[PDB]
Amino acid sequence: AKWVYKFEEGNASMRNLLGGKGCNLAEMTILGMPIPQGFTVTTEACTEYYNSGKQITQEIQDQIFEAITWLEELNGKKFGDTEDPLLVSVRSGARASMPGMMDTILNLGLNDVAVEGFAKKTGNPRFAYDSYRRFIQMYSDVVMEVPKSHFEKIIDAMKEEKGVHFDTDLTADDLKELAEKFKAVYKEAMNGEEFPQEPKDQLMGAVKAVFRSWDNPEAIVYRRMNDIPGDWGTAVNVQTMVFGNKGETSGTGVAFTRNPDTGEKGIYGRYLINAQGEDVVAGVRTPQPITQLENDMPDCYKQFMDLAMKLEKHFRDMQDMEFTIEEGKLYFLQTRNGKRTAPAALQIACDLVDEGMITEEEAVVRIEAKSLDQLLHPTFNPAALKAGEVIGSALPASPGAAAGKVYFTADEAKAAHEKGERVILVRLETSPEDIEGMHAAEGILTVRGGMTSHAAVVARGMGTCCVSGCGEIKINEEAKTFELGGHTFAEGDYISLDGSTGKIYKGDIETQEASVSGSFERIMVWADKFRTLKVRTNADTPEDTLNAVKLGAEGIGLCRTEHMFFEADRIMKIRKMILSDSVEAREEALNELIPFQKGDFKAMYKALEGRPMTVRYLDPPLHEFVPHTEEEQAELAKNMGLTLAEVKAKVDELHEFNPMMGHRGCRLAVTYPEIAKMQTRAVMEAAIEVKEETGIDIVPEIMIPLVGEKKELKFVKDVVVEVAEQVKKEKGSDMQYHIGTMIEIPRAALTADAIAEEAEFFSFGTNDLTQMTFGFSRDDAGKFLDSYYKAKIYESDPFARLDQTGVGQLVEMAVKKGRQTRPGLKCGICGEHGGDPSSVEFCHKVGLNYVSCSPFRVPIARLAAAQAALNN
Amino acid sequence: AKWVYKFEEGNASMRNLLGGKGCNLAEMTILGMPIPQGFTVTTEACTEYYNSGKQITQEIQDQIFEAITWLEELNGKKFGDTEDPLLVSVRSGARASMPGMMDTILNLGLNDVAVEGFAKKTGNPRFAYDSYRRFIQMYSDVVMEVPKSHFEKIIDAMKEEKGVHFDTDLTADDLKELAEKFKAVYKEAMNGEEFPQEPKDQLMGAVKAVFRSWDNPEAIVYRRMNDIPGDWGTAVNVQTMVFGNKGETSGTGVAFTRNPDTGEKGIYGRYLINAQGEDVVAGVRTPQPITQLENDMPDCYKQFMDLAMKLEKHFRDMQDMEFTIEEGKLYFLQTRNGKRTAPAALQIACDLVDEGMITEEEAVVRIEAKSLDQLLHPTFNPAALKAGEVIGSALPASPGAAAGKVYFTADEAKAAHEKGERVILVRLETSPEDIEGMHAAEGILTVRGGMTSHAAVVARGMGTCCVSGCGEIKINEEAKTFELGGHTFAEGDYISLDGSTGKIYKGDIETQEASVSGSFERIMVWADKFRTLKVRTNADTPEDTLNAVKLGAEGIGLCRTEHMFFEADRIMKIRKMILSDSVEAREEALNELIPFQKGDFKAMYKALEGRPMTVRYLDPPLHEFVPHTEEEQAELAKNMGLTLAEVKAKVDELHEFNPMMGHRGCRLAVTYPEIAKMQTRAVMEAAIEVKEETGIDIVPEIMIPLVGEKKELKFVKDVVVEVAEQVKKEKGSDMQYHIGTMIEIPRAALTADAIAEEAEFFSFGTNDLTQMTFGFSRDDAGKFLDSYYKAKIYESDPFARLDQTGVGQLVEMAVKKGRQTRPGLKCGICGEHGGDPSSVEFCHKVGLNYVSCSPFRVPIARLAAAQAALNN
Repeated sequence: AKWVYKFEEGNASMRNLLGGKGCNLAEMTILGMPIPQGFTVTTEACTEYYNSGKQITQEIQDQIFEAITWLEELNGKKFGDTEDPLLVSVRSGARASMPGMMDTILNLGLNDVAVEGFAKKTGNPRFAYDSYRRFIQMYSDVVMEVPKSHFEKIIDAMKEEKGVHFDTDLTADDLKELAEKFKAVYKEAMNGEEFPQEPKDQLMGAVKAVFRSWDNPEAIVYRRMNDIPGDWGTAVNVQTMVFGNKGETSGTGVAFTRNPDTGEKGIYGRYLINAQGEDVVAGVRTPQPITQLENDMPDCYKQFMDLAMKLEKHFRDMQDMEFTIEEGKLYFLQTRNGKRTAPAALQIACDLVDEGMITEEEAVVRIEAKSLDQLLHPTFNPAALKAGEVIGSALPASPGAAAGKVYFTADEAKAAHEKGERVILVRLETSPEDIEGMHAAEGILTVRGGMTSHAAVVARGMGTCCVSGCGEIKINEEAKTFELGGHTFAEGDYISLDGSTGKIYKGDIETQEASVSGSFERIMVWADKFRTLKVRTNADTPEDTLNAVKLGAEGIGLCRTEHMFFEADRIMKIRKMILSDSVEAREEALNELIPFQKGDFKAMYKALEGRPMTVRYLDPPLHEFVPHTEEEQAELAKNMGLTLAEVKAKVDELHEFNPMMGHRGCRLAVTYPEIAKMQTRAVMEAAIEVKEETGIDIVPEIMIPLVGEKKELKFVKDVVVEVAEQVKKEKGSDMQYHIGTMIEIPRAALTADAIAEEAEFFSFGTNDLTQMTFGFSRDDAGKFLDSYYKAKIYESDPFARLDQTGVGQLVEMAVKKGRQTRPGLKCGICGEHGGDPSSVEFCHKVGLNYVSCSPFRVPIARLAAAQAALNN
Repeated sequence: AKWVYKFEEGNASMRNLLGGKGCNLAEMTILGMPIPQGFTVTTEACTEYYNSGKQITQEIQDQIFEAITWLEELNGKKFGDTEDPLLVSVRSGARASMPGMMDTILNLGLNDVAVEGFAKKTGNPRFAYDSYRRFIQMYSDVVMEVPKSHFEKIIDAMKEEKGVHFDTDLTADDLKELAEKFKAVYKEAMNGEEFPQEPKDQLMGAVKAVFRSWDNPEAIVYRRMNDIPGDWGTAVNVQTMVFGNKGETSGTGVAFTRNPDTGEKGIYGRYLINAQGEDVVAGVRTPQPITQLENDMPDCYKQFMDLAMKLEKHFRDMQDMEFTIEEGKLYFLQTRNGKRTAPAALQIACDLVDEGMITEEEAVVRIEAKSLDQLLHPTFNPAALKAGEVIGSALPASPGAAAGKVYFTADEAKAAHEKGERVILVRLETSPEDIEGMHAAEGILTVRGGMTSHAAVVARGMGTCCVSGCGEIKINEEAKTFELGGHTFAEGDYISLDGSTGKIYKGDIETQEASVSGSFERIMVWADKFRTLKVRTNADTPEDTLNAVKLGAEGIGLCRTEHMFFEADRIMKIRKMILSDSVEAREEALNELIPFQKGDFKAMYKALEGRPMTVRYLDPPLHEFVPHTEEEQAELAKNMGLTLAEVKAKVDELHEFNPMMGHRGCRLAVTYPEIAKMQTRAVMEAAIEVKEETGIDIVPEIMIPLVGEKKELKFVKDVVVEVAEQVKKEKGSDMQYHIGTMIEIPRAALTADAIAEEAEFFSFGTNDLTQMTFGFSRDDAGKFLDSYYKAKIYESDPFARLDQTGVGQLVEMAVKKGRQTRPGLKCGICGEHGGDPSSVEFCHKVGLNYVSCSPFRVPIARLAAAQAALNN
């Protein structure tokens, strides 16, 4: 039949026959790109070899030799002649790019006479014999099976013998010698057969090898069995070699169709005369800007320019191209969508849309959503970062570049910042009492605490850098000094944090500011046009809200209420409630917080101006609101007229073997309804009042945490409804409200249909859901997850990336089941995964109404959502 | 149409029309039982009333009056005549027995003249006017709506006025008075209408009321909407009244067809002449044995005897009957399957099979499986238990009656038991070091620890009583004394425990011994014939095994391995391993346990004699194997040449926020494979050797705890297989083995299909599964579960009874999915639920291969299984 196709005789649709490489080479040849000319041995020729019992059909060989003759005629010179020798590259390629890799052999055709003609033409004998000796080795390794060892020993001998120190320091005369030693090895392995001197023996050997290598053990067997059986094989691509060091009319270069750092249209790049690509990357000789090529060789410049524009137009996006000029003849070695940055991605996309080269849809889909984080947090010279001294590392709690003078107390950091200094707050951990200092800091570094720690969460809300859980640190509070890595640091000593990698740097050089871009804003709008998912945010204060809404947030998916009991002015009321011994004494202590909490609630609604807000009732156990220090325990006993013991008895009574699965959330409302009632009163009055005050309508959303059973929710629901309806009566209002639940307990997802019968909405708390589905606590998972990631047990952080295969099932289910009893059931996600692109896309596909993420990730979600809608 | 049926004109198949009561009355009338004669107003008559706008059709009324005339003719006396007045009972009954109850009115037909004839006939005027005044009240309450209050005030007045103290102390002359006061109240509520003096007005009133009461709010609306709509209603049953206090030829009695305490065939019971049932129960007059009735009234005795046997034969089981003789005329008021005990249940069932009255299948199904626990643990006079002084209560860890002298140390209890004393071990908690004392104790009482505590588990294995988690106790170790409830108790002071209720009793009177019964053994065999589920047991030592197998266990579903590291002679090796800082130093420390553990394993296989055993690898975190006391921490530092600090740094390093979801189980093998290898070595050599030693074949089963992901298991599986196959080589054996996993992590159940690809069997660890599905820790659940049970949130302990609706789903799923990849996949259950009848039945239905429970529950499972097979 026909087992050999020239690149001009194929296209992308003959992928099956020519392999993925072969067809792509053909494609680019049709595009008028002067690729080094060649042909392809078909994947059917790989099938015929195996059906001939490891003996290539004379037919095939002949058609290979025929195509070889064709190449020679084009190139004007034979295969290994003495004047201008033809050399080729053999590359293997299947229908698919796949796990378990393919082979590449360069300089095929070299021999004892071709090596000389090559040295004459290049004017560099050292370069000629260097290539020969490499070819000899690579051929012997791939074609036959002579180990590198035999060759590596001899190179180590000669280098060591001549007192030289590296793979390079060899003279032309030494490579000549080494090449003969190498040939001797092949002969000393092939029962006295000389190194494939025959250019044709070389070719075939390489063609045989390629087909042969498809039948080897592991990678191979897996790919055939699982993927798709039938008649798969592998193609062999044979291509002419190029050179840009043959003289003053010869060169090599690399250029971009557009500027990869800024995104400005127009050729950008470099090149060198009489050199190979290596020499360009090496910069020993100052590479000359691409545009100067018009001065040296206008003819080639012109051709170059045209084809570049043709490439850009065909691929429809900024191309990164490698080129080589051989004795006034232009060749193109490689082309690919060039690399760039977030600001650049946007800018180019926009341009591309305005130039009419791409659609808006396409612009949106092609931008890497995770990159957008770059636009929001400052960055100092990437050279200065690599030039920076790493003294440790930890968890990247909140992204950003932070740099400033270190201080060890919230007040000293604030006071220092107020004097005009860049401040870095270093503590064991933070608390709500240190909030004022946190805000004034450029960053925050903690000794203990994970992603969910007090420092990590508050810092994401404030859009402030945060590196947490750095155990290597050793703070000396009294001295105001801390040890890490190479030395101790005192108050005022500058440091640098990388909130994106978790890296901590010794020194003082501030980053820049957070840049904006219309292109950003333009993309957002396009994103909006396409997305279906509304995006809400997780916010606990007005500031955070405002920033979130500034970045497109449509409301609050999760409003935590813990702080409203934690703060200095509140904690006394909760504490008192905790240590009381009467339902009446509890209710009284709790009423004393209403004003303070209602006042918090007002402010939120003020800031949301009609946007919805999901409020999560009290989620953690009472254990956390009681003092853990004999000092505070004493202070409190003093304040309520109790003994230090009696308080201590209460504290230990509250002690729980596994606080993650104790008396908390819904289970706490069940025992002490008084808590819920109070939170309901505060919320409901807060809304009603702001409604009257502005006429802005409000629909409060009340969310019950840690629900696992229908009747459970119903107990609590009843309480809240009775109270809400009371507050309505008292202020004569008709305000609508909704009660829903968190789905963070596997059971709740399994019986979602029953749960829905009461719950008006479902919020997936995928944090606590993941914990329980996998059966581990985030805070204790560090001490093996690392070992798991190494061992490839897990390829992704399940707390950072939603686990679709396992956790996903429950979510999907929960939704499907919820809508069976309540068709118009709204479902969102409020975990950290809500700002994870792949997670969002899942959420889209399974049918959620919205996602919720930290304020400064809203943009990534917004985009992510739009992509998911377009991908499905 | 026809709206009134006499009892002789119905049967069980006309349930729809006559209601459940009406049809059952008819049935028993066909059985030749001289029931007080009557009729039934149909449920269609309830429909016609509602379709007539609350006005009874003359048709219906007439057919009621017609049936009334019929009753009168039978009874020979009119409705409220002056000589021998006819009185009736009105009872309402629907097609179904249901939630939300029906009404009963007695003595219908009483009035100002009938009350006199009644007092004359009975010879007891106080009894006559007492009934009148009650009727007057009950009628006014039910028929009209006069509250009890109006009547209760007047009774309280007269009682208080006459200086009497109770509802009884009234004279005939005072009841006469009170009846007139009562009539005045009705007249003073019914706009001057006299108390329904007319016997017919009374009847109708009661008939109207019944139909009326079907339309009331809650219970009613729920039952109609959900259950089954169409044309439901309620029937009215009207029945003649009886009396056994009319004279010396009149009486009342209660008898059993067989002895309810021992199960011996033959009439058993009591009776009284000239009395009502009350008087029998009262025992003021010494009731005369039933068999003496033949002396008083032979004619009635004879009739009685026949009908009793007829009843027994019809219902096909020991009947408990109430009877009344009125002036030489025998009537039967009630019959039901009499009550009995476990030993009695068996004995009667067996008898019933031998007498040919029931099939074997039927015998099996009718025995209450949970009762069987009575046969295994001794019990002292139930009077003495109620006569016993309760000083506290706690959790019923291990059932039994324990009574003995208290001791506070394992050694003192043993030493005391060795001298011949009944011992009761009271500690804060137990440990493996106290095992010798535990065995020697009649019971065990602990201050802390739940059902899964060290005392609860070891005591179930040993079949020893155990009441755990009694926080009220205050042990004084040095003094050897402890406070609870009313007083402090010293060493030697006797106490009593109830391992079935958790009750603790002050005193010294031992129970009896554990009785056996062929009937037991006979039932087991019948059970075997029917069950499909094999039953295995959870056992950690040979003794336990032996007892389990003695009670029918077919092998070990779960063999815990924790103790093999915990014990005094082992703990040093684990400790050393823990504090090591080298893979090599870990491996060496672990090898030192092989002999001790292999030696444990040998003994098990010795005891199992070919029966299979599932071995669970190390499940708890390393934190538990390290010393928690500065003393021991110091001792260990001394033993390994470390500082007290350095040990303390290691201990705190291992500290975990939530130990239930930390670095343990599979996750521990992942990091420290060395542990698994060692456990595999020990197991594999242990099996091989015993195999050679006896020729008894063995198939070791190796079970990995806390698996959540396919590749996770595979990592560990590889390790174990490499090692097992080594040990095989080393001893030149061809012994088969299987590796499976525990399914206690929700995820594992969700991806069971993937997990199965490696796991050769699945064991449901429904303990840890429930914890995680519900999202709570058993140990912390006490402080609200109580509140949940009260509030009817949960009607069952999910740790004691499998939660089919929620947890069940995962199990079911796990099985279905596992068998998709591995059809011949064996699945068992090893949690506490394995000995819970309803759980077993689930396990049966979803397809498990076997169940596993604590040795002394094997019998309940065996039975339970047989029932499930017959029920499905």
